[PDB]
Amino acid sequence: MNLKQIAKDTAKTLQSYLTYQALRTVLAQLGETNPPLALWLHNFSAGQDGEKYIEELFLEKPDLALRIMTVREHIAEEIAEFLPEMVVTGIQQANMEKRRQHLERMTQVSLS
Amino acid sequence: MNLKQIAKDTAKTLQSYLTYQALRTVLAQLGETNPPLALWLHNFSAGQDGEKYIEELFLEKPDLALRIMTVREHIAEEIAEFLPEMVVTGIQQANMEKRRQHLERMTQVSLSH
Repeated sequence: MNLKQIAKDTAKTLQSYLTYQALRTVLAQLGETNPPLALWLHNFSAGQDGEKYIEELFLEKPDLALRIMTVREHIAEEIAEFLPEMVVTGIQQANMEKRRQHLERMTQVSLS
Repeated sequence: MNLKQIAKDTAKTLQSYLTYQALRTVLAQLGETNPPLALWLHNFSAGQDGEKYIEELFLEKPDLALRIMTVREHIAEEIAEFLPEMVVTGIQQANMEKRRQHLERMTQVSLSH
């Protein structure tokens, strides 16, 4: 169990997923503002490890890459502080749904 | 935009990823003390929303689902507190290296002769 490699890989996976989220937000925002570019961006994007995506966008439309950069970072800065509790308590509760499900099934059988 | 959904969906993805990562380390803790079980687990596993994965393992080998449950929770406990800084600063750096790459290129072009 390489706890330090797991953390690295998790952080990476999260940066990439938030770039993804930054990508749909701007897609939306550009659906209402400049639908020709919005379609282009829809068109451009399919396939994204978040860093490789942005690097590719930067060559085509720099100002557009900057904007994904701004959003992914504004999103991260807003949600980050909640991640630990959500995930630790989320796993703990979900761990517990399963044991309680198993106990009901067990109790439904034995007591019927 | 919908920050509340984004946080929920991020958490859920994270939670799924850590289950996946829990699987890898038990898969390898057994790789030692039981290759039949290991291969069984390996075979069963290919194809992975982490809660649906565990609910399915629970019907075949409850004790093995419980072990994944325990390892997933342990991993999260250990790494969770670092994640906020790692993501916020990882993005800020990667953002910044992207501006510096662009500057250095501009610099390479305007100044080279």
